[PDB]
Amino acid sequence: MNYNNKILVSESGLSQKHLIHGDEELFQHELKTIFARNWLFLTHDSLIPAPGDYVTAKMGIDEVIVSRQNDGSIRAFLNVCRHRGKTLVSVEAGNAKGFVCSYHGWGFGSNGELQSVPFEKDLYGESLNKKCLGLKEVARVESFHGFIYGCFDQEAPPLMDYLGDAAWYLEPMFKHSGGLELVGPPGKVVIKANWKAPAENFVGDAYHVGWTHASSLRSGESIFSSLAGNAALPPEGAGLQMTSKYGSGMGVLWDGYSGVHSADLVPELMAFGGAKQERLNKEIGDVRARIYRSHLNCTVFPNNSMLTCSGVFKVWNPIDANTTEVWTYAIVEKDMPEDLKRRLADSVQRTFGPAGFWESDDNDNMETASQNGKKYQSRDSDLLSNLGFGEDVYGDAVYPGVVGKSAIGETSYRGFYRAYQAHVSSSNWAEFEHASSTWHTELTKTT
Amino acid sequence: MNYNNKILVSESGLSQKHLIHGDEELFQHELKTIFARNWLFLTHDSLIPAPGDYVTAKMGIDEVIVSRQNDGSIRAFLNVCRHRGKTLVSVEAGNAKGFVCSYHGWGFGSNGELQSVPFEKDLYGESLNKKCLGLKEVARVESFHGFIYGCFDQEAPPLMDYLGDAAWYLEPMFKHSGGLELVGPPGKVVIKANWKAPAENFVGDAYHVGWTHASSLRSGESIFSSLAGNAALPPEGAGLQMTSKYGSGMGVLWDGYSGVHSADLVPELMAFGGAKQERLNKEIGDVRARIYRSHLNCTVFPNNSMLTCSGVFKVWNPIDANTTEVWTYAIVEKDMPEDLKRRLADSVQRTFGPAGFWESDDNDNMETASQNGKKYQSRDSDLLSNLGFGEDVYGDAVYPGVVGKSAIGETSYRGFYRAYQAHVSSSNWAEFEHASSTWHTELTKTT
Amino acid sequence: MNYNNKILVSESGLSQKHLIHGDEELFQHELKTIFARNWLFLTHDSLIPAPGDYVTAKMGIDEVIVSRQNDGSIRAFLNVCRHRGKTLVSVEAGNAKGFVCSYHGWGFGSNGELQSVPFEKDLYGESLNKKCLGLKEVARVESFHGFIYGCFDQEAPPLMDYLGDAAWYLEPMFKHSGGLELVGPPGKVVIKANWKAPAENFVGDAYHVGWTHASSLRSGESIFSSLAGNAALPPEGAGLQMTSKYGSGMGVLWDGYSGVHSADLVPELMAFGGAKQERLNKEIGDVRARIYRSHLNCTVFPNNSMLTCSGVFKVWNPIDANTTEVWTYAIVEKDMPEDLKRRLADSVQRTFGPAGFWESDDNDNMETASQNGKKYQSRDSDLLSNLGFGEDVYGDAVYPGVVGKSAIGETSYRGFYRAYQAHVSSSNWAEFEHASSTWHTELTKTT
Amino acid sequence: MINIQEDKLVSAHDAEEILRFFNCHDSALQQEATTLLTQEAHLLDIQAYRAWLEHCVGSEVQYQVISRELRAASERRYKLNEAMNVYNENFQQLKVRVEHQLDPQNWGNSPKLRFTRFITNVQAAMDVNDKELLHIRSNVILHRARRGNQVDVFYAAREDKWKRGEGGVRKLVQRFVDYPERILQTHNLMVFL
Amino acid sequence: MINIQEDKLVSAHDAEEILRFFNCHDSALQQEATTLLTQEAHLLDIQAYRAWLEHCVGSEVQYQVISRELRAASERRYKLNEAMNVYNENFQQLKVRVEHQLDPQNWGNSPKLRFTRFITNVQAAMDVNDKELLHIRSNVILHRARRGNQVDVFYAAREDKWKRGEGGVRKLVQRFVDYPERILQTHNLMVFL
Amino acid sequence: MINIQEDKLVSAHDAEEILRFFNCHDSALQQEATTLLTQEAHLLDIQAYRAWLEHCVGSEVQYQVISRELRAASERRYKLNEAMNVYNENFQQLKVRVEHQLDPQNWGNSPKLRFTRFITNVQAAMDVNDKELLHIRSNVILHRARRGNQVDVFYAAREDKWKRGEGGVRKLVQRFVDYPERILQTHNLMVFL
Ligand SMILES: c1ccc2[nH]ccc2c1
Ligand SMILES: c1ccc2[nH]ccc2c1
Ligand SMILES: c1ccc2[nH]ccc2c1
Ligand code: FES
Ligand code: FES
Ligand code: FES
Ligand SMILES: [Fe+3]
Ligand SMILES: [Fe+3]
Ligand SMILES: [Fe+3]
Repeated sequence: MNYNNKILVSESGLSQKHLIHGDEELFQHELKTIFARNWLFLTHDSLIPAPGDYVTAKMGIDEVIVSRQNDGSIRAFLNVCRHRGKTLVSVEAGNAKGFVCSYHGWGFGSNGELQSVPFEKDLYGESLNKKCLGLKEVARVESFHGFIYGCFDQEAPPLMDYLGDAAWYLEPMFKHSGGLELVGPPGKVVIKANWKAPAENFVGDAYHVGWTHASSLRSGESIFSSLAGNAALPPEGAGLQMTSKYGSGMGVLWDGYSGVHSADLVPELMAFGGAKQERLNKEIGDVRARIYRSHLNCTVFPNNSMLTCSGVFKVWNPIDANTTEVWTYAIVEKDMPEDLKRRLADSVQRTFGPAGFWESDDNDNMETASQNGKKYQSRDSDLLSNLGFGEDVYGDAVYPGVVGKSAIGETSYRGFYRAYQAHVSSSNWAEFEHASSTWHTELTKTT
Repeated sequence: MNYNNKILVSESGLSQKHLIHGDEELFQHELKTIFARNWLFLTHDSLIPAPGDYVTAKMGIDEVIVSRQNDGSIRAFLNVCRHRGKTLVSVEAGNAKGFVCSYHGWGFGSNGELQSVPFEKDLYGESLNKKCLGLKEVARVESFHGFIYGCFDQEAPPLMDYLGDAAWYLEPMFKHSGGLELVGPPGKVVIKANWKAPAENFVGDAYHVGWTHASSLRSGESIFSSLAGNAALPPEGAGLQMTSKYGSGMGVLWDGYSGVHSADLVPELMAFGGAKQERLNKEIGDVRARIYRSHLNCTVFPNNSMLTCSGVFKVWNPIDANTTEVWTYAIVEKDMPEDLKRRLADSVQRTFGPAGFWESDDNDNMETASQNGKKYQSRDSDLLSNLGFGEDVYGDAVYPGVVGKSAIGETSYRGFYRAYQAHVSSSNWAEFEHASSTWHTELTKTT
Repeated sequence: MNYNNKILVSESGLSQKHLIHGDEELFQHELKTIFARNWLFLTHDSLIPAPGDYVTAKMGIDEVIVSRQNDGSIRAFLNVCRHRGKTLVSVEAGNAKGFVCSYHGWGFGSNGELQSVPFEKDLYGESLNKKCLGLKEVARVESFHGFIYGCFDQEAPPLMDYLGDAAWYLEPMFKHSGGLELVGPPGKVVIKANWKAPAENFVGDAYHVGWTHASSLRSGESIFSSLAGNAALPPEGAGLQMTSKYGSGMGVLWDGYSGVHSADLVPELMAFGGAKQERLNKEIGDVRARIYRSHLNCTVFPNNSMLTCSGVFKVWNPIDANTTEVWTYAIVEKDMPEDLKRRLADSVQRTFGPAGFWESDDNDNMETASQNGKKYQSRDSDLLSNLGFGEDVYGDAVYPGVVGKSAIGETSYRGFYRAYQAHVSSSNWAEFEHASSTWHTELTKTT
Repeated sequence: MINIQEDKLVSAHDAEEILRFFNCHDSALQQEATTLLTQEAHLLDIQAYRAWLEHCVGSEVQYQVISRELRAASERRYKLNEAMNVYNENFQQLKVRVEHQLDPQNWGNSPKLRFTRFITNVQAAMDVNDKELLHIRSNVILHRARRGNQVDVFYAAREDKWKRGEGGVRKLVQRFVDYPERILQTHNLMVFL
Repeated sequence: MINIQEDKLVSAHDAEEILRFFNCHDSALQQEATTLLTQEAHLLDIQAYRAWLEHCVGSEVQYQVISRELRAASERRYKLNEAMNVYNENFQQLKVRVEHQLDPQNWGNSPKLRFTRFITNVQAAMDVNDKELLHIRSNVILHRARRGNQVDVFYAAREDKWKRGEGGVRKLVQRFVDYPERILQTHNLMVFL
Repeated sequence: MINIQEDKLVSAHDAEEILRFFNCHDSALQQEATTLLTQEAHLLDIQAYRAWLEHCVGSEVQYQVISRELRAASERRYKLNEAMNVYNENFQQLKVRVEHQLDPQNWGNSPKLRFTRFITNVQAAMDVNDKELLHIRSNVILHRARRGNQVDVFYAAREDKWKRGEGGVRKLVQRFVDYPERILQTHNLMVFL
């Protein structure tokens, strides 16, 4: 398949070929053009706060060690010994000043440097160039209010610029709330879906909630429950959708601060967010203060998703075209009382974790849609993402990005897939920019 | 591999390269040139008799919904939602006026039409082109005396023409018997063999019976049991073999109406078939009446096999080069007494179903022959199908097709594989016809 | 990937691309250029001593029957029926004058010849060319002091020449000891590593022993135990490393006759080997007699490894790039007392068999190093084998081959991988010779 | 106990079986049933098929294993054959299967297969009407291993009826299994559950 | 019995549990516990979730299944959350899960799932301080089969506390499972262990 | 019971073992054996290897697990070593294995492994000649889980001999397992069955 010319995503992101969820050659190509090119979630400050603390994380199919340095910075390295390539670290988290290889005993520091080699003098004499034998380092590591991302490409735009217009929406909760913490360890489960299936679902899919989650809505009695079984749709002005140049996007459901939480937490949360909102009105304005306590369903391109307020934080780690390893953390506001932090974290897992009853509702949808992408008669078929097309705007006076002023639509799918075409058909970051020079015009076309 | 030029099947079908049972690139190519081009078994009238009744079936690796329309016709559609591609129907059979997608709730009628979209007016307004969003329809659906077949290619020949010379042999049992019913549900088992291994075995392999099935013959005391352990071969005139232009073929074992049934059913069956035969003598002639009560081991190209009289009906559903999903139904004559219908169905499963003791004898043969096709030193080796070559005839005054007037031989393998070369090396139905313009001459050559 | 030009192994074997342990296209290519070209271990005389005795063995991914002929020779044939390709023999060992196919009953002799076909006269008449239907024969089968190897390529050099300089080292134990026997049956276990990972470990890796096997050394109290946890390195003159033109190589640890055996056997073995050594001094000289009772860790290119004295004998049978089936036998000296033979065999399995505690230490090393070869950021990375480079010699007056006069180094890796480049980049044995005309110069370069 | 109008996922058949075991508990009977099933499984595991037939299986036996078609939980109109019989054997039919297993030309039995059975969750209750009959429920994991690297594991619940017999030799008169996997991934179901 | 300074791989928690069962053995209690667990598993296997809640689960229940992060055996400095709760349910939270299972719009439950549970290694010991409470340890293999070819098998050890209740109806007051697989390969853990 | 001339697939060894258990049944002994094996498995599952050695394993123990070569059912001439010993350990050899498991430089044990054992089908019979010795047969499913996504499941039947010991502490004097899978697909067999 010639990725320079193949139309995998139509103009304006209106449709995508179903094969993108099943083609293994394309998956291999995404390793290069998506995962080795873009910003990927690694960890949070709250998980590695002290010097020597480390965690392992995936970046695409690669595994890296993410380590807090003595100077307070964070560096990340491939979890692969420079000698004969054994995996260096076999645990998920810890504290150490270095890592020693269990094969021949080479010892690397938390800074990636080759520090010791068994019997170096008797064996290598002075012939070993240790300075050129440090662990392979992740070129770029940057923080968005404690959330640490990595990128293998030195040509990538800075993380803040990469978030583009989505950043404005995240800032009330990520910055002005006083800060978030990630509660680990994450749940980890393998699903038989392509990584794009959950990514697209979280980036822009409010349409599925009432039907897919009818049973969960009915049973949990959460605030969004009026939608169970499409018994009712919300108010035209119940929310909005947005997308951005580099692919990130989100849905906004006004005021839904308790999110997917069952009625047992709704009162405490609605009180907490409302009180903080009242203070934020004076600091960032009424609109941004309301955004703080509004439910955002977001995907940070390519494979990091979250539900603010609900506090669900996901990484869709690719394994192959029909396999993904799902990591689920909870996000909590740092100044929430400890007991509320604990209950919210359990509720995140209760709804969206390994035994999450809401997440279970989505399984078959993601898995079968992905697997059908392999089936002969569906490969060349078109997945549709035209809902709301030609009503999106950009450069709005209040809400930035390409924006659909409706709660339910497919604006965010269109922006995600537009960014995806541009990457798959480009050899580098300069070519992606050239392919994206009229990104918002392409997305708003007929309006 | 260049399928235009590669000789996978030698001239006259005398041999085939062993790689055809193991090569995954070829399997992918067969999806296009075999499964998307030819007629495939779907279901029987007896399984979906009333309006709204439906079943799911595979067509190659694709899954389709097969539905009885209000006007009495049958239509089939890909089991894939036109929105984001989720599998629509998760059950194997039922009755419904439509199918609703569990992802976002789109509702399709039993006629494939997009009938409802949740909140269509508030979301899509009048922008949604529902008329162009019906389920993807199987182009061709035709019946052979209640047996329903599908074809994705509008250029295919009609089913009756596609059956060619084999049809004459099937008609006594399928038409003149008063009609057959298929007793469901089928047994379903995955085997680690290529779909062609059982297809070839059923189309033309009587040679294996005495040896492969020695233990089953000995234990079951069925009518064919004299062959156990090759203790004896039958009479030169005990049967015949035939094959046809489009690949279908069969063996005929004269008078073997009780087939593989153990002695507990032999008397009742031999009485039943003999009485019907006596009536058919006057209607269709002595030869065709005898064919009615003669055991036919047939494959309807490419992957539908059956044993008449025994009442075994199989679909060899392809999964990959060394994986096949085997579906086993029983066929019974409609005018047989109900209690006999029940006992015959259980006996079909007893011998050839998921715990079928005869079918078990064949497992290792099919699996290892298929898997050996992947082994380096066997890929380019030749599987032999020369038994009986240069003694076959065609245009015989009594028995149509390319015919070997012996019970045991490889005539039917040669015709099956000739049709297979022609398809794999052709881009369409016109090219297959051009490649097949001297089909019977190629098969009878040296006679 | 163009194997003619791709540098998978750098000059002098100093490094290899990590992808060689994970690339499936390369694995397929090795089937042709490594496994179908070189000498592969089959069995030992002691396992098939009498006429009619046979065993099955793998040669790459192919399975062969290895059979003792009436004249005392050994012939080997593909374990595949010449008719429709079913696996002929389903057991691992036995005694028989022929093999009959369970599909249609064709009978082949122990000499590969098609001897009988059921009902040949009635079915094939005189048309069947049985003389051209014998089993596909392994072109070359040769013995090294009872150890039987096969090669599919008639152009291969004789086995003794193929062993090159390594043969001199093996001869004291394989020839002058009075002969070895292989004690079967082997242990058989699948590991998720490339076949090259254990091959390289056994051919030249003494560096790992102290660290990888720290726990086994400490617990078993074997003679090599001073190295546990790199608590100490041996004496500069504690051994040597060697490699040869065709890829075979080994480590030599002077005097370590009890090898990996726990203290319960150390006294008996050290007494036995020392007594034999005293007799061999007069027959083959002091140096070669000492070699006899010295521990050799060897790989006979490509995938046969052994530890003399310890008595461990391995075949690393390739399944795919990250799957290998490990066969473990024990080797014993024929003139050892029977009870000692039995105890040594159990100890071989205790340490290196399916529940071998030493072998367990190596699992993760081999598996993760292999699997990391598939990971995007490691494919093009370099596995290092430079230890000792530019201190190796060749044409030494006492010790033949390319030799590193140190116990621990990477000489043998360099020779193994040099032979590997030469094969992967060559279409035949003549091209390998052309590519190898300055093999030892390439390996000793900077000295 | 159960009310299937409220416990919406429960079938009437399943609810009847729970009623049978929850009522009268006879600890001694449970232990006797456990021993009986353990002995039966031992005979099967060593492939003593004739001994199993002679010592464990009654002349009036119905040995039945079904595969049910997947239907919508909300289905109520489609009324055609709901299941099919993988096994539905009388004594003579079992005997035919045993002869097939023991025939020296059963090529698939060389090299010898290896079976290991795990029987758990044994419950027993006397029949209310026929005092010769005991209801026994048990679950089985059956592991088959053949030809070096073929491994098939079966899982099921068994609803049995055993008769007291003569001489303390209890014999199976009915075994019913509703096999839980609709598409088998074990090559076949040619094992005695 | 155990000394964890010598038995270096044993956790203090695990050593406490062995002490509890090795001490006083009450054969009758073991058999009672076996029956109780077999009955509970039967109710779950037939998807009688409301009956399970009503007959087997106490109002004060804590139903907890954790997933522990992989840490070095030699770790001793890193002190942040060691596990996470796949389940940490009170009675009302279990009831929400049961309602979700029984809702006719739970699309994933059509066609009906098939469950088979195998309970083994039952041990029982009375609580030293609270005579209403019984400690029960058991291991479970749980087999789930759905949609033709989906098969998921779960394995775990369960540390339970059951109360005597009223009328002989024992009820679960605590279930604790430390799930042994860190990365699940069963699509989810939406099963009641 | 069995006649191996008629039950053609049954080995003489297997037929001898059936005879041993079918004869005298001692319900109390079965229950005692069940408790013993459950306690042993608990110690192993928590990796209390030293405690297992001290509390469960006799000084005269032979702990043997074999792998038999695949041979034709009709073979009768080829007479060379039929099996090989995956394990054939005396007490000291078991102790070496236990020390290896507990060594802090056993890198493969970090992060800590997770074991879960399921023991079923327990049968027990006193030795006819040596009154200190009890024959116990049981089947085991052993589940190993390590390093996030490595899962290995083992299946086997165990033929044991246990001695009465002193103080009620029964100890294993012989364990024999004929491992049913010829080619292991579990990375290794480094587990105590
Ligand atoms: C609430 C609202 C919108 C959403 N999109 C994906 C999950 C989700 C939850
Ligand atoms: C009876 C006769 C001929 C046959 N070919 C394949 C099955 C079969 C059964
Ligand atoms: C002893 C010495 C050197 C070695 N290399 C590989 C195994 C081994 C054992
Ligand atoms: S592979 Fe790490 S020290 Fe050798
Ligand atoms: S995928 Fe079917 S309605 Fe959306
Ligand atoms: S495949 Fe061997 S005789 Fe036919
Ligand atoms: Fe959702
Ligand atoms: Fe057959
Ligand atoms: Fe080693």
